[PDB]
Amino acid sequence: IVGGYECKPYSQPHQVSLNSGYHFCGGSLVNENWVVSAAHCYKSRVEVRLGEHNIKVTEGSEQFISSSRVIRHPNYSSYNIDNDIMLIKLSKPATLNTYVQPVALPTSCAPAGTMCTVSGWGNTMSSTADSNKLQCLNIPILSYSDCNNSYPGMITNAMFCAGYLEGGKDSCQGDSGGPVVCNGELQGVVSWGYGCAEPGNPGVYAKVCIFNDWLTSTMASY
Amino acid sequence: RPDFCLEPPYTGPCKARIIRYFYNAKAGLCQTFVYGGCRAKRNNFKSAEDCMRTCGGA
Ligand SMILES: [Ca+2]
Repeated sequence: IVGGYECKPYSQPHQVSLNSGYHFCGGSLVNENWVVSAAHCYKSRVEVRLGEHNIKVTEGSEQFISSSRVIRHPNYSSYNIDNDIMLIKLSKPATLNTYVQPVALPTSCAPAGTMCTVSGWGNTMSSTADSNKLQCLNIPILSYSDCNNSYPGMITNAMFCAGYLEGGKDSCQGDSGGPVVCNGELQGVVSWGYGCAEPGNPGVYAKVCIFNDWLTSTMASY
Repeated sequence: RPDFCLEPPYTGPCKARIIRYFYNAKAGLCQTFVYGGCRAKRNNFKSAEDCMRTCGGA
């Protein structure tokens, strides 16, 4: 997270860390048994770490649960970075508590202008901001017009831009799969962008609300 | 040594943090770099051995 601020410990209870030897992606706990992330963060088996704040220090609050299933959206396309969403089934259900609590799926799609929060342990592009400590950042959803103008022809229905055309604040490498929460609802999943915090190149996020059907049907299929 | 061993490592647009290896011709060493997770180029290997067997020399 570039240009953000350290989150108040445990203020983003749904925030998870995908580990496979080290932190490689983020994710969102949508319920005691499922986590939503990006399809490009796929791995046949991953360990999900919940209740984290500083990923490099044991805090007592954490839960390391292995995945039992990792399902990528069926229509995901790596070259287009299209339909960049996936679900991970926890081998043992998460214990919800003061540190581990799920995030609500979107009832409706959020409008351009909507202020949201994105968080993660990705690159901060700063020697002062410690990426091991969860970073938070408030970003507004941009209009499809500005989004498509920034990346001509690259924006599909499964995507939306959020950030600042002026640059300076954005999600970066290590933040993928992470949450974009607008008013208590999970609106997007950190996906891609050209560089990080570059003027004219805002971050692109997967559009969760256009996936409600697959999300729910899949979490019901065993 | 295939010519793709001389190209700079490419992180790509995705935002994951996946550690990969690439051949650094200036130092003549296979080193690590952060790959974003999509649109990988050829000077991008899963292990130092692959990198070495492929770009290590001629
Ligand atoms: Ca910790």
